[PDB]
Amino acid sequence: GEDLYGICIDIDEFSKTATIVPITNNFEGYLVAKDSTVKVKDKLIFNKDGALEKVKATINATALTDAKQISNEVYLVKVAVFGNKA
Amino acid sequence: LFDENYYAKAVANIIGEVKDPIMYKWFSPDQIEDVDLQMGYQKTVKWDAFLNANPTTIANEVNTISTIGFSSEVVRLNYLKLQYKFRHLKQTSEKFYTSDSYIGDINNNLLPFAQAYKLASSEIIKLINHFVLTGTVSIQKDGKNQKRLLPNMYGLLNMPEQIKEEVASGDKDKMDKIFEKIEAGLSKLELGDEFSTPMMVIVDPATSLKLVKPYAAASSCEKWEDVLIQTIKAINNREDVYIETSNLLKHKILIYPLNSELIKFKPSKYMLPTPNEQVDKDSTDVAHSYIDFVLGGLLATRKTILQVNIKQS
Amino acid sequence: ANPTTIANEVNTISTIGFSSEVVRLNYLKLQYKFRHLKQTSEKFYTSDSYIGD
Amino acid sequence: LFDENYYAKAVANIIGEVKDPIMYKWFSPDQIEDVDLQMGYQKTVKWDAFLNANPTTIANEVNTISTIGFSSEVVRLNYLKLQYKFRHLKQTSEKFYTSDSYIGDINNNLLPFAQAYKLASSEIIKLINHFVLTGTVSIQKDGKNQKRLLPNMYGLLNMPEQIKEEVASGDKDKMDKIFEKIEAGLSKLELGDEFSTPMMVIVDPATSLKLVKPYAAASSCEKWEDVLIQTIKAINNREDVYIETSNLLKHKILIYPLNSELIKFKPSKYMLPTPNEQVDKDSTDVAHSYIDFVLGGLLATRKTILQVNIKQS
Amino acid sequence: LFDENYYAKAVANIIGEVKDPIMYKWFSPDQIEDVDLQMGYQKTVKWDAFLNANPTTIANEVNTISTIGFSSEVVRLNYLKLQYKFRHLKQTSEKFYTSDSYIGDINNNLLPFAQAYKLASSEIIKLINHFVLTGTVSIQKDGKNQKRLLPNMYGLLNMPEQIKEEVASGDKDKMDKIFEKIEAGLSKLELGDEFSTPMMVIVDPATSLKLVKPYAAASSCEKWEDVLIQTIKAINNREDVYIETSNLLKHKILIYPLNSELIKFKPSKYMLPTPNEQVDKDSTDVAHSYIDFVLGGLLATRKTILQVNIKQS
Amino acid sequence: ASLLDSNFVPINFTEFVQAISNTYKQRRIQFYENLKRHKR
Repeated sequence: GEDLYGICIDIDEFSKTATIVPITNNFEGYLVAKDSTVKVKDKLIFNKDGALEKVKATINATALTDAKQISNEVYLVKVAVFGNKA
Repeated sequence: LFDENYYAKAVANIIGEVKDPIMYKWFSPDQIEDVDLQMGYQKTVKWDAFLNANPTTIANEVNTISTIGFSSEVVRLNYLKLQYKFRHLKQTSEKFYTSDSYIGDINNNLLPFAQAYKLASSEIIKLINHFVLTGTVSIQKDGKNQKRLLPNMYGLLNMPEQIKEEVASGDKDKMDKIFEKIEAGLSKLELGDEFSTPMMVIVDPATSLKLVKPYAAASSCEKWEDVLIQTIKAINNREDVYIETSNLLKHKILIYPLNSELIKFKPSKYMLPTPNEQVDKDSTDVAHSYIDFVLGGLLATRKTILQVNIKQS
Repeated sequence: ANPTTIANEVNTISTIGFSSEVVRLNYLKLQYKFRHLKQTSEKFYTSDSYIGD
Repeated sequence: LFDENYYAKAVANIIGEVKDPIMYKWFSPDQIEDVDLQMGYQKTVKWDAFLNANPTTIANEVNTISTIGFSSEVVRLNYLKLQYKFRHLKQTSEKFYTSDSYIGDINNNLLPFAQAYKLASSEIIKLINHFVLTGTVSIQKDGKNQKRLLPNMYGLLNMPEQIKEEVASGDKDKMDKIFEKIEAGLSKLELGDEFSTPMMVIVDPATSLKLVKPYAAASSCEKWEDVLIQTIKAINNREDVYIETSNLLKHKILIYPLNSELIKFKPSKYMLPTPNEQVDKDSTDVAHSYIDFVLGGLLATRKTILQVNIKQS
Repeated sequence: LFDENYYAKAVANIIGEVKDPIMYKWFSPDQIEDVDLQMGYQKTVKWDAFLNANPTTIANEVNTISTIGFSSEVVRLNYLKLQYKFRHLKQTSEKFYTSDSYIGDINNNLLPFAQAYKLASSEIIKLINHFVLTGTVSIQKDGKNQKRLLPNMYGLLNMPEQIKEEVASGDKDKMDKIFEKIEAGLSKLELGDEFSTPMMVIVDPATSLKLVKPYAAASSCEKWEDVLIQTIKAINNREDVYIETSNLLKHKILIYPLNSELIKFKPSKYMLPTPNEQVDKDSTDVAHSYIDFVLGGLLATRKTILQVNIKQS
Repeated sequence: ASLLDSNFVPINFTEFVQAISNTYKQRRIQFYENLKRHKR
C-alpha cells in the first residue's frame, strides 16, 4: 500500500534479522507474487501481504518475466522496482 | 603491520588507557572462563548419578547387586556480535589541526583516532556492563526502545526461574517490610549441597543509604546492613557476604552466590571492544572506523538468584 | 542508537557521536579608597592612649 | 605478490582443479589459434576473380577484348568482454566458519573464496561452451531473454550462409527421412580442393539413440550410423569421421570438416575465466569478487557447414 | 612508496614538465612569502595615531589641552582549500589501449594518468592565475555564476579602497584622454615614503598596441609608452618601470609598486596543484583521481593601486 | 627533500607532498634567479 518502506532481500532466522533495500534504491530480482496472473510488461503493486499483484500504483514496478511456481503457493517473478510514481 | 597500519599501532599504544569493567567485581575469579566464538550457540553437558535401590550386603555368595544410573542435561548459550561506527580525523590531516592547546577540531567536533577510539571503547564498555547486569540493551534513561535480543541470552536481573519479591509502594520506605520480603526470598532460595558458599549482594545507592541507617523504638550499635548480613549468613552456613553498590540498578536488590558450580560466566574472548580492519577513506579529511563487541554467555542454576524490587509508584 | 547486528550483509551502522565543550573562567578587578592622616601630621594628633582625631 | 594478496595465491593453487572445456574436442589442434585482445575486432581481406563475358576469338584484327574482374571482401571478427560477480567469505572470517567437515555457512549459502571461484569458473566455462556451440547466450531452457550480442559473432549452429536442412514434424521419428535430409545437405556441401580432411558430426542423445537402430526389412550388421559414416567417407575422400554426442544440442545435427583452411577458431587469449583485482570489502564477513571472460572469434567459409533441424512441433 | 603506488611515481616523473605560473612575473622575489596553512585565516595588527584638534597655546595657566588619539586595526587574510576530480585509465590496462603512436581511447576520451594529470594541472594553474589577477573564480567568459568565496579574499583588480579611473566611451580610442586619466590616477596615488621602488604596469594587448604608437604633429624618437615611463619615473624616484601584457585583462590598466612593505603576497605552501592519495577504483578500466589547491593570501595597503577602465561603447 | 634530487626516496604520501611543495618553491626561486626583465 502507501506504507511501503522497503523490500526485504535477505533474512537470517538465527538472529531474526532482515536485510532490506530501501524504496529509494532501485532493485532487480525475484519477488513473491500473489498468483500466476502476471505477464511481462505488466504494472505490479504490493498488496497488504507484501506480494506483487497485477494492477493507483504509488510505486513503479514492472515484471520482467512470467510467474514461476515452485511450491503450492510459491510464485516467483523477476521484477525491477525503480522508485515511486507521482 | 605496525609499519603499515598506523591505526593498529595507535590502538596498541592506547589500549592501556581504558579501564577494566566494573562487572569484574561481581564474580569470583574462578567463576569466569573465556570461550572462542563470535556469533552462534554453544552447548554444555552436565552429568549426574543416582542410586536405584538400597545397598546389597556382601555375605556368602550373591549375584544380584544394586545399580547406579546416570543422567545428562544439555544447556545452550547464545552469543551475538554487534558493531559501532565512529568518525575521526585522518592521520595525514592531523598536522593541519594540531593546535598548541589541543589536537582536533572544536567547531566540527572532530577528534584524533586514538582519543575517539578511547572514548568509544569506554562507552561500549559501559554498555556491556549494563547488559551484563540488567539483561537488556538500551540507551534511553527510561530503559525503553530496547534492542530485541536472542533467546537464551539473559542477565542477572532477567534470568528465568529465579526468586522474585516485590515490596509494595505503601511500604517503599519501611525497612522492616523490605527485610521481611528479603527473608521470604532467602527462605525460598534453594542451594542444595552448595549452600556453604560466599554470597554477593548488589544494591542501588538509595537502598544503600537506607541500609546504613541504624537498626530499628530505635536502637544502637547495629545497622540494617548487619541485620541483612546475619540473615544471609543464616542460609549460607555462616559464610562471607559481600555487598556492592551499582548505579545501574534502580530500587533493586540482587542476591546470588559466588559459586562456579551454580553460576558461571563463559563470555566470548572477543566480548570486549575490538577495532575492525575496515577503515572508510575519502578525498576529505574525515575517516570512519568500526568497533566490534560480543554479548552473551551467562549460565545459572534455577532458583539461585533473589531479586527484590521496591515498587515506587 | 542501539548497536547494529552484524548478520549477512549490511551497510547502515549505528554511529557514536562526539562533542566539544569550552569552559571559560572570568576575572574582575575591584578597588576601594579610604581616607587617613598624613604621616607628618601624626605628631599633632598623638594622644595619651590613641592616635587620630 | 602472493605474500601480500591472499586471493591470488588461492586462485593459483586452485586453478588446476578446474576441468578443461569440452569444446576442445570439437576442433582439431591446428584449427585453434589464440589472439591478443579483450574487446575489439580483427579484420582480414580476401581477393577473388571472376569472368565478365564469353571469350574473344583472336582472328584478323581486334581491339575489344573480354575482361576479367577482381573483387575484395573484408571479413571482421568481433570480440566481447563480459563480467560476473560472486560473494564469498572473508579470509580472516573463515576460521569462524571452519566446521569439522564443511567450511562455510550452510544456512546463508556462503563459501570460501577458493571453492566459490572454482564453481563460478566451472559455470562460466559451461556458458562459454554453450556459446561456442549454439551461437547464442542465454540462461533459460526455453531459449528466451538472450543477450544482445555484437554482429560478426557467430557459432557453429547459427552460422549464416551454410547448408540448412529441416526434417518435418510428421517425419520426426523417421530415420529414413532424417537420413534423406542429411544426404541432400551433404550433396549440397561444397568443400572444393579441401575435401581430403577429417569430418566431425555432433548429434543429440535422441539422434544417437536413433542411429544404432538397424538400417532399413532390417539389415544385418548394417546400421544407420555405419551408413552415415560411409556416406560422409564418400565425400571426404574416405578420411576419418568422428561422431560426438552433446547434451547442449536438441534435435540438431551439425556436420563440418576439421580443416583449418575452412573453419578456424581465433579466440582471445583471455577468453577463459580470469579473476579481477578489485575485491569489494566491508565491515562484515562477506566480500565480493569479479570474473572476466571474452567471447567471439569463429570464422567459417561459406557453404561448408550442414545444419539439420528436426522439427518436433 | 613509489613501489607501492605507481601514481605517485608518475606524478613525480611528470611534475617537471608543468610550466611555471605566469603570475610570478607580476611580483618581486621579496614580495612573495610562503605560509604553512591549508584552510583558515591569518591575522596581523597595525597601530596608527592621529591629531584630534589644533595645538594648545601654553600661555599663563591652562588645564585643558588638545589630545592625540590612537587606533588599532586588525587585518585578516583567508585561505580556502578546493579540489577537482578527473577520470583516467587504470595502470594495468594501458597495454589493451596502446595504439601505433598514442595511448588512450579516442572514441571515449580516455587518457593515461600522467597526461590527464598534466592537463588537469595546467588548467588549474590557469584558473589560479586568473584568480590572482581578477579576484574572482569563474569558468564563464562573461564572468558570471562566480563561486561564492569568503571575505578578505581579494585580487589585484578587485581590491577595494584603491584609485579607480574611467575613460569614457567617446574617448575609447583617444590615447591622450586615456593618458590624462592615468595622470590623474598617478597624482591621486599615495606611495609616500615608499616611493623609491620599482613600479609595475599590466595592460591589455589593444591598449599596448595603442601605447606603441609614437607620442603626439608627432614627436620622433618618443612614444606614448616612453612618456608614460617618464611620468611614472617622476613619482617612483627614477626607478625601473616594468610593463607587461596579459590577455586576461580587458580594457583595464593596472599600476602598482613592487615593494613588499606596500603589497605582499603570502600564499599557502600548497597553493599549486597537489595530487590526493585517494584513487577511486572498480572492476572496469576507468579510475578517478583528485587534485587539491589552495587560494587566498594577497595583502595590500590602501590607495596604492591604480585601476583604469576604458569603457567600451 | 625535493623531487629534483634523484637520491630522494619518499617513504609516505606526506613526505611526497612536502617534496612537491619544496620542488615548487625551488622552481619559483630558480625562475626569479633566471628572470631578466625588459627595462625599456
